Amino acid sequence: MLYNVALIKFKDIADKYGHLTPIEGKIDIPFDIKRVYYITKVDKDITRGYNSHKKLHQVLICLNGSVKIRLKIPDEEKIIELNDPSVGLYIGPLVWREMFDFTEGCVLLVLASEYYDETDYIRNYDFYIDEAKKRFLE
Amino acid sequence: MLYNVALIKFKDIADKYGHLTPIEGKIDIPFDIKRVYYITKVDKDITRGYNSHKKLHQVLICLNGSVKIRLKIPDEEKIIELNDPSVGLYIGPLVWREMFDFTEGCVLLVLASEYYDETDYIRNYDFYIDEAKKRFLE
Ligand SMILES: Cc1cn([C@H]2C[C@H](O)[C@@H](COP(=O)(O)OP(=O)(O)O[C@H]3O[C@H](C)C(=O)[C@H](O)[C@H]3O)O2)c(=O)[nH]c1=O
Ligand SMILES: Cc1cn([C@H]2C[C@H](O)[C@@H](COP(=O)(O)OP(=O)(O)O[C@H]3O[C@H](C)C(=O)[C@H](O)[C@H]3O)O2)c(=O)[nH]c1=O
Ligand SMILES: C[C@H](O)COCC(COC[C@H](C)O)(COC[C@H](C)O)COC[C@@H](C)O
Repeated sequence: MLYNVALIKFKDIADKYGHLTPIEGKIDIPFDIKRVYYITKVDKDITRGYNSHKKLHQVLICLNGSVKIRLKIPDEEKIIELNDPSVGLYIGPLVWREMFDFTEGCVLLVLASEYYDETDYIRNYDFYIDEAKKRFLE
Repeated sequence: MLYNVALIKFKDIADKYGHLTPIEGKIDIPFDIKRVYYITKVDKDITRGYNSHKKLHQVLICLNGSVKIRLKIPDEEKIIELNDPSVGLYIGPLVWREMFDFTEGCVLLVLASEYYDETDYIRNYDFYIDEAKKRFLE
């Protein structure tokens, strides 16, 4: 079963004026926000990701529409659909992830614990498996 | 001229897989991201904002759809439409703002330089005008 992943619940401050959700570094999520990014205008048949990370922590949030996140570690896979702006998906080190079924108008926001650093990525699936079997298997 | 406001241009990494914009604290924007929040599901006839701040810096970004920002300082008003995820509207201290014409499903993301602090807000437009006059007029 799926280590290094959680669903985080944010305040959804909602009235006749609309919805607002705040996320304060170290309060609403466990790390300081050094970097954000967001993904938009993804075509319906596209899959993104295909990677893990050595040390990075992130929280993914779908702020409009819906998107599916495939989460993999050795011998376990989960799909999580993100479709509620008040819910974040925390993904820590050594989880492999893929994102797909981006709806029209979909907005995927990620909060990240470190500046962009390509050396922290694991893009090679066989190296990922070797590393992750060390961590997760006994 | 509209003091204390800028449009910042962010990287837009676009190809057949879609668009991604990264924003790194202190690099792509001048301050550290202590807090984000986002506004969604606002009805077409609503106006939000009606405030300013004493010391907060923020960057506003429309990640889907469109929204208009009314910016006011004494003796000046401008309206800016945000409809590009790759462009941030930096608003500094002692600028009054209102947001209206949220399209559906508009997403408005805000990056903020400080944790949420109600004592920093100026929500009374008379008090605003009073402090602002002292700043902006001769
Ligand atoms: C995140 C990021 C990416 N990039 C560049 C690197 C590539 O040239 C391009 C696309 O990167 P990538 O193929 O890694 O994008 P996704 O496949 O959507 O993966 C992203 O979203 C999933 C959820 C992840 O966990 C990754 O860490 C994150 O990169 O953007 C940057 O220049 N700065 C950045 O901060
Ligand atoms: C921003 C924020 C708000 N809230 C609470 C406080 C209020 O009870 C409620 C809505 O606040 P407000 O009426 O100020 O929301 P907007 O009129 O959309 O204004 C917001 O967006 C414009 C652009 C601004 O510049 C404000 O700083 C920002 O608050 O959410 C929190 O609890 N934490 C937060 O970080
Ligand atoms: C429902 C109405 O259409 C909105 O009225 C907005 C307001 C502020 O405009 C002042 C500035 C010149 O723009 C008009 O009030 C007159 C003043 C305050 O005495 C006050 O609203 C404050 C709420 C949003 O907290």
